[PDB]
Amino acid sequence: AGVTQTPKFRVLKTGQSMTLLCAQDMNHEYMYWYRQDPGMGLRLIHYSVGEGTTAKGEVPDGYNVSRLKKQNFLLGLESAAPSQTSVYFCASGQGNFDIQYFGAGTRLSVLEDLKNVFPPEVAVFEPSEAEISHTQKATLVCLATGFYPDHVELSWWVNGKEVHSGVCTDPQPLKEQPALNDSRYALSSRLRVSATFWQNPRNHFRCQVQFYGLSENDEWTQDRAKPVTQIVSAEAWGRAD
Amino acid sequence: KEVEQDPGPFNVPEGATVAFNCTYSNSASQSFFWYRQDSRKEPKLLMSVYSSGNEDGRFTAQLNRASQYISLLIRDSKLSDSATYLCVVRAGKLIFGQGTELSVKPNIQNPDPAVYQLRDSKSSDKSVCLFTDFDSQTNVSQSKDSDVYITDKCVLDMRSMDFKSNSAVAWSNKSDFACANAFNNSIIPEDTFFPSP
Amino acid sequence: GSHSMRYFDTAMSRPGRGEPRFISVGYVDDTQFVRFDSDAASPREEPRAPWIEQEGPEYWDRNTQIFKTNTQTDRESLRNLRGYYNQSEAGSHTLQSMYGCDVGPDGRLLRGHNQYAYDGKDYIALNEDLRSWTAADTAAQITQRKWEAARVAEQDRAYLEGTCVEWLRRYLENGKDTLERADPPKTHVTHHPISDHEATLRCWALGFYPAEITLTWQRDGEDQTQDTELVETRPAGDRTFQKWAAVVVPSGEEQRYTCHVQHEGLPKPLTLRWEPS
Amino acid sequence: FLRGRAYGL
Amino acid sequence: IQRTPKIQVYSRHPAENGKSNFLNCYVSGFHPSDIEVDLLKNGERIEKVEHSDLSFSKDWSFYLLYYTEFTPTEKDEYACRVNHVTLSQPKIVKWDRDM
Repeated sequence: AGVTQTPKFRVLKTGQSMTLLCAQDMNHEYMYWYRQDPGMGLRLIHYSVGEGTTAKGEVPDGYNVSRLKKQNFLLGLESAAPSQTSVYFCASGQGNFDIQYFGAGTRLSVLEDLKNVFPPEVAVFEPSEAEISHTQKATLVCLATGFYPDHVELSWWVNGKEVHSGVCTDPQPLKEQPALNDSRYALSSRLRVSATFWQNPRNHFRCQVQFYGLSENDEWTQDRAKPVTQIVSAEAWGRAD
Repeated sequence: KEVEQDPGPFNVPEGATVAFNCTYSNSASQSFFWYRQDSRKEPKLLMSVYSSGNEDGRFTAQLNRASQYISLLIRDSKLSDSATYLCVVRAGKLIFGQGTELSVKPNIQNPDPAVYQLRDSKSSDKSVCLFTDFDSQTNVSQSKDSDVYITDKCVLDMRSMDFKSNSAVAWSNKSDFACANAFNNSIIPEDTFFPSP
Repeated sequence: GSHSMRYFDTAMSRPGRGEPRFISVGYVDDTQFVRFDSDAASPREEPRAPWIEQEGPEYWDRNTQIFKTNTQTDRESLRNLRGYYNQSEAGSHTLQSMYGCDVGPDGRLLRGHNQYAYDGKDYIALNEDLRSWTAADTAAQITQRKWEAARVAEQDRAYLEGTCVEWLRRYLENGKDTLERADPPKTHVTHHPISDHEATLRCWALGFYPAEITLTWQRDGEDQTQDTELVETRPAGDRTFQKWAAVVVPSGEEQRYTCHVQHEGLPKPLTLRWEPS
Repeated sequence: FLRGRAYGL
Repeated sequence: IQRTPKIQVYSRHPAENGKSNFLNCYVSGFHPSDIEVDLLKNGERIEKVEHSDLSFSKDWSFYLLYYTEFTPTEKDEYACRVNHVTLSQPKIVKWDRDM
């Protein structure tokens, strides 16, 4: 149920090949493939009004598409290359160019060379002794850095469970070295709970950063450990002292 | 051109209300649609106007096809409403609008602006400077490069306490600075804490 | 003086061999003022009438657009309908429609119109309150639910109560020379007898503009009908019409009557008289 | 001026 | 559903003796639109048999005018031969000067 769009993230080397899957349940005859760049509007690539057929909007490029079956619209990039580095939204809906329903979107980053892909370094900062004995509260900061591209998910886990009560993360990541465009990124989050809930060494705070990077079928001759999709995170206990 | 929408970041107070304005060059357009895109995700249909005016329920949509005006009304604002509000015009083949951001500011009832220094974990204090409890009125600006970094504010919402608050981060690899000289590029209020110890 | 603008939509579908043909003609009072067709017989020779050109590429370009997107929406229709009744893909079927608004000269909207017809048989129609539908059979009831949910009624009305109207008065203004005009009748009667005692004295015509040319074989004072063998109006080609009735009066009480006509623009009636003139 | 029919039967 | 087409053979401009005219065939009120129309000078199809663009009536039925350019005489006989999905055989009808 809904409009599923896979995958969420994906890293490409110029000239490589990938294909985005957009599948829907509502039996909609109408589907769409949109491209949205940071701060830029919604751009129409192709669309299909049926189980065959296909159309324009902004095609002269490495975008082709197939509606073989009705449930799903596939977007294929034959020979990838910048641009095509963006966020894609597929959308469907009954009615021709009326109300439509978008999927989660696919964040694509195709790089000239995968030498600058790097996993995130996560760290957690224990609260302030002052803040505690002043606001009768307690804040934990989390900072993930050095990651590229900006394909990450941040989340706090207390006692193993997810938590949104008193959480807050930067809308967008911060460009560490704005001197060059292809610069690494960095992120921060806050988690504030009462003081009386903090200094008890029986609670496990866990800031966690999911990283979406490289797969397997990518030639990596660098001495590094290869920026695979993984999980980087840091933990912190209730320092009663 | 085509679809002309509102300027930039509108900072409407919590309980208050907001109205948006959208205009279209093509006078003979047909149906209109107010979508809502939470930075940074997918547009979610919010309002649709096939006629003159549409309600349901906390959102209103006024459409004068004569003056070419389509408006969105958001009364009793929640801190959640904060997002870019796209405006879409049909007529012919559905043209999207750049959009109109919108940040609902909370009502910091008991503000006591301060800048603590959470220790860290573990070796080498990266000097994290937590600016917080500063009323939504006070705004914070950017910093510099070198080896220091700042992050624009961010709202909490300890719903288990019905208390909202602000916050901002500022770290670096020992330049070495502290708390009193981290946010030295903004307009600080008249009660901001700087506990030296 | 009483005006009405309506479009005649047509989505006749061809199976396999080619593609579905889509036709959309426009009228004003009765004036075909534009024709769209998926089969563009020669580059945009799609008739446009005179008083619509002054509308720059602006209007026509936007208009020609709407057509395509609609023809794609009635592609869906053709294959949903086929599904409702479960019909093979081999067959060929037809989706027709008439939507348009009538207004009083004062400029106010009187009624809205919008009907559909599948294979010649009325399928669904927008009611006089422009907010409800009237389903023919159980299939159209499926469509009804669809549009009730989709608020489609509201959309159609939005049009009929706006664009439809706000462009009718305009079409009447720009093109007043042809719309709010009339035409010279011209109806040269003829004798032409036949066998024995039962002959014929058919009238005739060179046309007018509409076709409500009422050719009645009167009879003293009571409108005679039985003694008449009239045939349907068969236009002509020179953008005019004809028609003729065939009275069969004896060769003794022949000219005991004269055929009339009556028309539009002309002030007082032109009571005609059968008599070699 | 044509009508923008967005929903099929 | 399916309505048989009305056929009517006739001429336009002052239909008189052997001279110059057009002559056309007005087939109306039928369904569907798939119809076949031929004008026959002595029983054989004539070239350039233009026809009007296809529109329909307030009962959905279609109507088309299949015209041509000709020259009447005294023994040059013409007819209109129409075919439609509703007819087992193609119905043909003759021409009459005044009729």
